[PDB]
Amino acid sequence: MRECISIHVGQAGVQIGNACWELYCLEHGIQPDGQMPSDKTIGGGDDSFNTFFSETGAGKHVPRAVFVDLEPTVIDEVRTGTYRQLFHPEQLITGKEDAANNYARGHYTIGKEIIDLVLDRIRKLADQCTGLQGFSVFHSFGGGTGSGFTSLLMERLSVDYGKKSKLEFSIYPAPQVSTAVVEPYNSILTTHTTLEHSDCAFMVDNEAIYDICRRNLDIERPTYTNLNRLIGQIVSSITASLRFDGALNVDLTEFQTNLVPYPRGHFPLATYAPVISAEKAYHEQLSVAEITNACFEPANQMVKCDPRHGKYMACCLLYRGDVVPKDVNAAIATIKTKRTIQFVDWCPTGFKVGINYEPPTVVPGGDLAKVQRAVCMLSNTTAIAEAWARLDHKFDLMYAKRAFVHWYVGEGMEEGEFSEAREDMAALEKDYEEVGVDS
Amino acid sequence: KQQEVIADKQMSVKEDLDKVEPAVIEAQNAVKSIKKQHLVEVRSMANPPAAVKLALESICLLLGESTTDWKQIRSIIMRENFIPTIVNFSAEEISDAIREKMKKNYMSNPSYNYEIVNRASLACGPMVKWAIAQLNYADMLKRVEPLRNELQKLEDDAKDNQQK
Amino acid sequence: MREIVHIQAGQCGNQIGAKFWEVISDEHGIDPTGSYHGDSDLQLERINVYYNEAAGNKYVPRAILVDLEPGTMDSVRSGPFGQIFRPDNFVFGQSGAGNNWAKGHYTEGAELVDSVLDVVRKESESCDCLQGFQLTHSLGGGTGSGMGTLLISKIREEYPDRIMNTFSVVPSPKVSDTVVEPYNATLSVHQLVENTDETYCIDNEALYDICFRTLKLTTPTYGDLNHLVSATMSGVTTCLRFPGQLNADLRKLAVNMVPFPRLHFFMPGFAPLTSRGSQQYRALTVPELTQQMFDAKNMMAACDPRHGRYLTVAAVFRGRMSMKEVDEQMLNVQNKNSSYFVEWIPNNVKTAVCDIPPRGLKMSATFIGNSTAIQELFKRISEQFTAMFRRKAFLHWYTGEGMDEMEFTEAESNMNDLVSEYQQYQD
Repeated sequence: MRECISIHVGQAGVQIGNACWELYCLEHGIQPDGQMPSDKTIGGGDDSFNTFFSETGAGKHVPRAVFVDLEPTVIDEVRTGTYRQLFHPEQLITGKEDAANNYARGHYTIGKEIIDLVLDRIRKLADQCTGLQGFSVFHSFGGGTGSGFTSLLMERLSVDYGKKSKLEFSIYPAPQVSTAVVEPYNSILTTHTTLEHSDCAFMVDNEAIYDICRRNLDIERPTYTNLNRLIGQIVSSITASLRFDGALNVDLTEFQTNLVPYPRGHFPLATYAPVISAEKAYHEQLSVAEITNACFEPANQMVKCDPRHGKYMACCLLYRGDVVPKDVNAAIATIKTKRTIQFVDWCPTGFKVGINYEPPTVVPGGDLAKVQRAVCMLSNTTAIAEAWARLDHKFDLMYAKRAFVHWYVGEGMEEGEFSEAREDMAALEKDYEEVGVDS
Repeated sequence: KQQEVIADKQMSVKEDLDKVEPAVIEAQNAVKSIKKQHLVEVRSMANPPAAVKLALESICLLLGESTTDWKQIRSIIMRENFIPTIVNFSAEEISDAIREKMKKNYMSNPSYNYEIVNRASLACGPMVKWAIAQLNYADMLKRVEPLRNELQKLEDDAKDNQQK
Repeated sequence: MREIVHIQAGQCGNQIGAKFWEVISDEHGIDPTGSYHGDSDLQLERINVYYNEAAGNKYVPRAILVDLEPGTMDSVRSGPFGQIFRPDNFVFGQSGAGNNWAKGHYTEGAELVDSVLDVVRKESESCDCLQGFQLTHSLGGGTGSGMGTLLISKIREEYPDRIMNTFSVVPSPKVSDTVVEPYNATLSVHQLVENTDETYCIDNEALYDICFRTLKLTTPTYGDLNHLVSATMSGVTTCLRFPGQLNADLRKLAVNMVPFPRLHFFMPGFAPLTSRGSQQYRALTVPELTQQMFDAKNMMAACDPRHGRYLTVAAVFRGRMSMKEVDEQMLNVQNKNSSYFVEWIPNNVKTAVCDIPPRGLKMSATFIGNSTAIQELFKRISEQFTAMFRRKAFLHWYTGEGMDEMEFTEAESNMNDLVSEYQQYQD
């Protein structure tokens, strides 16, 4: 109650965060400075004067997230137009880049230089953890700061402040799907660090959305800016539904304990229904069965474990928007009673679901628009040996032909660490295989 | 007969040297046959793993330099006279208090073990392998030295008694 | 800010830096008079790439204006874009274009390098924003070769920690026979690769090819061919300092240029154009751009590396386009080439893109490819030697300038190892 503090690291994690901020700002009708003319309109939070009045308020407005970026362009963008009093100039953060796609680079090389100033803001952010609940960290996981800086921070969060829940939203392709043969090499250690120190990760495949953005949504010019705008709509459809209005308004803790019922984090792939060309050009309101069916359209469901297979533990559908109770129970009962889909034989139950009842009130402009019926989906497969098995395979597919661990050690890390982490992924394969054939 | 003592002592010095000498030959050959990328691998690092630092300070202190400083020790492998110094190394010239200080800092040390260093960096591997064999060879050569000099005194007496 | 200082060595090496000056300045809002003309975002920040601000908004060089001789200095100062500011930023003394490699390394280089190195010494530690040094170098006489190899060696001994980029203007690498050059040239090349970090190589006679075919001009003026290269150079340096999530800096550019590090040569080619500098249509779209990247006849350096293995490609774009279209068109042309980049790594091209277009151009880009499979060049310098290595009437000239016979022996060894290396990398 309401939502809770949000940490935005990396350039994707800031543009996603700006997209989400515009969504909260747009439904609200917030004035750029002031002084605001409504009694009172909900949007971020349930006051809107003095602006933002985001649960945090006063002075020169105290912000409810932190953005950290390489270029002044975003600080110029907020200082000149709207959002200007909705942030504070000393917590709108701007630095520089020098870039490497290497684990050792964020862990050591820039990681020992820029740490103490950002640390001091992390220490203060952990002192003033508004909303009470935990840390929402927007990643930044695949690169050299993504791999390196996140691995150092994840431990430091976890050892000092492990009583708090850590929610990590991650943009990253499932292994071997990327054209890059050298892309697993920096990611092998973070993948290993995640084993110990990540209980909760919601993952988007950037390759899956690229294909959806080009073909389902029928966008002529995809670019990064437009993709990150679309993944802000995901983050908003989830979060902005559970903040405080017409919903179950499920807590961070309550969700985490449903996600993770036994040792090692239970990370699902995220998908989203109205990333469809009819919807973008405006079409029918839809019934809860039909929004389901739009969501279960080709390309929108994953092909990873093969579409109907991989032995689902559960799928969890998050029904935003006005809903009828008959319609929703049949919406999740129909797939099960069809029984096209494959589940674990010990547990064919699938009772996992979010039903909420506030509509999106956002104005036409972006790829989201004002609607009655929405859904988002988290898919959990047991037979994930295939992911680990690809990570294992793809590293050696360079490696056997010619050795290529040199650069990841030339930036300052131990040699044996890389391949031991690889060996771990290979033993993980058979652990997630056996649960993938269940009992 | 006269040669009996000379022969004994000579074989005695050689039995000691042969235990360590195929290692020194294997180790010089290790350092010669490196590809030029594995000098850049050990050099590039801004913040080195600690075993890398310990092997690069070890060889630098053995070989010719007084520098503990990461900025100065990493470039010494790109000198044009590095292999000339190693091919024309004199392990005898290395002074006795200093030898035992080197074995104390590097040889005895936990993270200077050959398995812990090649785990850290195989590109440190060739360089640590010379540093170990050499520093051990100066130690065994100096240890056989009192009997090596008594040999060259006996050889000198043995020639002079022959010219008598 | 970047504040890059450009060192310019030998007569074509300055000529190309000259021609850069007049393009980069216009672009970034600096007048012929040194006064303002901007009112665009790079005609405001970005602009401190080569310049600094003073005097009611008149612009002082961070990359100072320098030559050796007064009338050639006079041409740099007459400009149009050398007329900028007050006389402390014009420097000259000595001359160059001497003769004999062994004489140029020792006796004549000793005097020249002292006057030149002392310029840099004051400048180097007085630029605290320096994100790097840019070096346009040519081979003119004994000064651009043997003096020049000393120079690179002497400068990289003073500054091993400072970032360096060498663009080399080279007459087409070893075409037709030579007399007593082959020892001298493999000694120069053996000094090149131990004194050089990052090497881009420009071929004159690939320029002549593109002039007669693409440009459709039958007089191939080299001032104009440098003025075209400068326009493309501008295209690179300015692009990586615009917004755009595929753009990249220092260690990410570096690891990409040499994924296996022993120094290798880097090869310019062309992107969209069916013409430049003449003809109404001069091309702008995603197939036009890629077409020339997957040809073979635009690229620099007469040594044909592409038959042996194609090797890694850096591509740098400026202009509005579908990010996704280029990646679909790149999936097309990379499976015309297949796993023929190297066995070890299928697909081997990485791009860097910005939305904001160039000066009067709508879209343009560059190709910078990579050295594999070039033993043919290192065998061709040895093969052109034999008849004159037998007859040998002119290497006494050289050895009698201070040059020892054993440095030539070592050099032939190094040429033989370089034959090796390329052959190894082809397998």
